[PDB]
Amino acid sequence: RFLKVKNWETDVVLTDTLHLKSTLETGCTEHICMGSIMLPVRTKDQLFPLAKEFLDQYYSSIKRFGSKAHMDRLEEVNKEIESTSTYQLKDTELIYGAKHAWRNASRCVGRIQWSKLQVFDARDCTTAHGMFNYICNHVKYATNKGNLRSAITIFPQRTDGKHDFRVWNSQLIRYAGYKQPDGSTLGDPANVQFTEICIQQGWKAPRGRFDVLPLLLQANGNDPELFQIPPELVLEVPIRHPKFDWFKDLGLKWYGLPAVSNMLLEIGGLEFSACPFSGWYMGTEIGVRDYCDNSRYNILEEVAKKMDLDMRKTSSLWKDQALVEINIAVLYSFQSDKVTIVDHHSATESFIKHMENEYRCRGGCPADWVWIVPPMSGSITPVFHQEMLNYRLTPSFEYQPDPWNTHVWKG
Amino acid sequence: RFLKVKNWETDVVLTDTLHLKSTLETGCTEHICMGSIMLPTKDQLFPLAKEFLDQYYSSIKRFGSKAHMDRLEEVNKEIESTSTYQLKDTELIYGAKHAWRNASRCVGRIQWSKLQVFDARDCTTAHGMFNYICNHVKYATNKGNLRSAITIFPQRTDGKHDFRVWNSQLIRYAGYKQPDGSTLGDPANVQFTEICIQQGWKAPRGRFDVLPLLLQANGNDPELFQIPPELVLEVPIRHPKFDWFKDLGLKWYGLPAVSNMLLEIGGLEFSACPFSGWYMGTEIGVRDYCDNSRYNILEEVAKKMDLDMRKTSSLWKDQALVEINIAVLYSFQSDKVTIVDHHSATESFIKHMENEYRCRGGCPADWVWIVPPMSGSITPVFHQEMLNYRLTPSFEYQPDPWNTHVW
Ligand code: HEM
Ligand code: HEM
Ligand SMILES: Nc1cccc(C[C@H]2CNC[C@H]2OCCNCCc2cccc(F)c2)n1
Ligand SMILES: Nc1cccc(C[C@H]2CNC[C@H]2OCCNCCc2cccc(F)c2)n1
Ligand SMILES: C[C@H](O)[C@H](O)[C@H]1CNc2nc(N)[nH]c(=O)c2N1
Ligand SMILES: C[C@H](O)[C@H](O)[C@H]1CNc2nc(N)[nH]c(=O)c2N1
Ligand SMILES: [Zn+2]
Repeated sequence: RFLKVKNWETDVVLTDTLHLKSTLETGCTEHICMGSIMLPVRTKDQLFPLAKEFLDQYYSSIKRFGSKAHMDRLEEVNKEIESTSTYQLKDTELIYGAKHAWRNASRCVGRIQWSKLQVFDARDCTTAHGMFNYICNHVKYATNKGNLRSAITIFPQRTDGKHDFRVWNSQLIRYAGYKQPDGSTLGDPANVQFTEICIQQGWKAPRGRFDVLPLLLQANGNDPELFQIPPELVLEVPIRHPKFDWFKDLGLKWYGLPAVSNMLLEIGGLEFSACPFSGWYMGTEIGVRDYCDNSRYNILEEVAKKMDLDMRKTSSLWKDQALVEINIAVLYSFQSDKVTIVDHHSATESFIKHMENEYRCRGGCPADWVWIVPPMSGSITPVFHQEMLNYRLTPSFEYQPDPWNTHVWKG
Repeated sequence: RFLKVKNWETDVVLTDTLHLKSTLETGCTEHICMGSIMLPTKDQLFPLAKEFLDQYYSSIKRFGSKAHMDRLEEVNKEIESTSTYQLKDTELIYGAKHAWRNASRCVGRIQWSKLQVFDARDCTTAHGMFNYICNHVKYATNKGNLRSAITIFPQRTDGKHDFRVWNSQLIRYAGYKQPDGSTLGDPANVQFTEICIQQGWKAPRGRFDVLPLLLQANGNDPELFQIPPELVLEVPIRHPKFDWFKDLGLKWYGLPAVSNMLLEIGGLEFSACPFSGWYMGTEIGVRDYCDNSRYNILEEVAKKMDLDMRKTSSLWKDQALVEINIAVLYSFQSDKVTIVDHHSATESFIKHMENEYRCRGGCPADWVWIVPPMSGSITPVFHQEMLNYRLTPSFEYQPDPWNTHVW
């Protein structure tokens, strides 16, 4: 079977066969599309097929399908599963696996980069202090004094689900949020609940607008422990504008390293619940979402005030005007400080080239349009005009519940 | 079976049950989402008729009344005898309002119950269609104080006697290829513009020539007509800050009037049902003006603003985009032609969703189309989960007539 996608701007038509290898469900049916819904302990029984499918994929990728090495590995994994109820990946399979989870991540516009990922194997880690050390090394490596390098650190896999490794932070580097008695918020309102947990755990909060949060780290199902990332490891960029000299006086900054730490990595049926990964920013993530969402820093008004835009009617488009200015500021600031960043034009244009190459070499590229299209200037990026097919391939990154919701506290 | 949608900005959770009434297919499966694909007998008719009549009689609080059971038997006799049936005027109006109400891709649905329905089922010729259409254009335009309207031509019978408007919209601009390799006017309309030429239209060959109507009655060959220019309200585009903007020579028309869709009510098919509302500014400023395959004006505008066009990261495209859209809204407002900005329209749609959830149990919505083509996340719809499903009565796409028509 063959499915076609059309770019309505170029008339380029692509043919997808890769979707045939998808088994996991989308949330949609013949009667309902759930394409805009954000969120739509394995037996031995279910494990061996998952391992077999993965190893078949791995051995095919290295051009050794059906080889003696391939067959011996299947047998070895089979034996290990029946005897121990799980199995261990070879370093080569882990690296392949992690890269492919990124390749398969339908919500990621940056996947042109997928084959360049530094994988840190942290499966020998046993304690929270051990995790802290691994994470510091990742942050220093990935940061590279502003010449950002993509990286992932992989902690031990789930065993019985009672001994999970988890990074409780949603990202390795994020700013604290504090709810004031008067109902206003200081700092990042997205991080209020998490900030509150850190405080309870014993963090001494500076109570400012951009306090880098401590790491809250859980090894082997134990209660999580707090650690402060050395400040010299946390690269930050003060935000200024190339023409507007008052922009610096907004007192804005952001961190250079975007590093997702709350997702679950699935490889061959194995579950890695702590697998922090990092790339580099696309400008709109900060300038559009972090700064201008109503439920985030919410700076549109203050910026438009300072620009002296007509604010009495939405139809002056003051908000759109201030939006572009803030996003120019973000890109200018990062580039001036030599911290890697990509603008949404460049990133989407690269994504289209990647997607086309993937169709040609792989038979497809699963992509979630709702997430791929940037949150400003949608239709002046080429992805807006690109039909996309969204389906789930493994290896994969998945959401998992917040750990404060599920953790059994030991004391 | 009961489905929740969350707004991530407000935490408001709504519960959808209306989807369970849905019947037609989405294009998606459990294995694949097709959310971003643009185009994903007497025996058949009686169930469709019944489903419709049932919802009509329920809507007037007469479900299962003697009047309800009388109508179902009368329609059933009519289908049994004629293989089709005729809608009462009340049914037709209800059907048309509900097709709009059900249009998952339309952000302007807060207005759905204020629709003027022009019954043109007595029409027989292209001159007659032309008359109905001029009357629709003049009524809807209302000297710039636009009113929503639909004109409904006779329903499909055996399918070789279709009424069709060949135009995609009642009012559009011509497109011309030259030796240049370039396109003058609207590249979207090149093929149609050429069909007009081959059928006899003498073209001014300019950038903004209002196209003629090409009208097909009763499956006959279509005929050309020029809409009286005094009936076509157009707006010159100027900027409230940039005096040079006027010299780009830009204008647009005031009346958005889709004329190529098919209205289905109670299984009956209305292949010619032009309808019109009023513009959201982005349709013109972002899409018509800035799509690479449309007027594609970003380069010329950026140049007049003297921006640094050497690198994408200066956001010269994005700056110019905003200015073009400011000009569109300013021009329509100044000339007193109804228009809505994307902020106002999307705020209205959120309120409409809330009304629909509370009063109807849901609102089918296609997020990919509802979120505006600029500044997505600063509009509330970006943060609103939506469920997309097909309800009837409906507006549907149909084949372009030129590919289908037997000459
Ligand atoms: C190299 C530069 C990269 C860029 C510019 C980039 C860009 C993005 C953006 C803009 C998003 C959507 C974020 C949001 O709106 O919340 C995203 C999502 C995502 N990316 Fe990337 N990415 C990069 C590298 C990576 C890497 C290294 C990985 C993992 C190895 C990754 C995996 C993912 C995943 C799993 C998502 C989904 C996150 C979610 O659903 O919350 N990306 N990417
Ligand atoms: C009153 C003001 C209205 C506004 C502001 C409005 C807004 C819009 C917009 C922005 C679109 C997307 C157009 C595109 O991107 O191609 C759309 C699509 C649509 N609207 Fe409306 N609308 C209005 C009135 C109407 C009326 C009166 C009807 C029918 C009675 C209608 C039915 C539809 C349908 C069926 C579509 C999908 C068209 C397609 O798929 O090409 N709308 N609407
Ligand atoms: N440029 C890069 C590189 C790597 C990773 C990234 C994503 C990061 C950065 N900027 C946002 C964050 O992405 C992680 C947060 N994404 C939303 C998670 C979420 C919330 C609610 C519901 C739901 F389904 C999902 N960007
Ligand atoms: N404001 C209003 C009021 C009523 C109606 C409208 C839509 C009109 C105006 N502005 C665009 C036009 O909409 C009709 C064209 N829509 C896209 C048609 C299309 C083409 C290719 C593939 C595909 F799937 C669909 N706006
Ligand atoms: C409701 C809707 O699906 C939700 O707001 C999505 C839309 N698209 C997105 N796209 C990206 N990249 N990131 C997001 O957080 C979202 N949010
Ligand atoms: C491929 C993609 O579905 C296509 O470009 C869509 C996206 N969203 C849209 N949204 C609206 N309102 N109108 C459109 O024409 C489109 N085009
Ligand atoms: Zn879907």
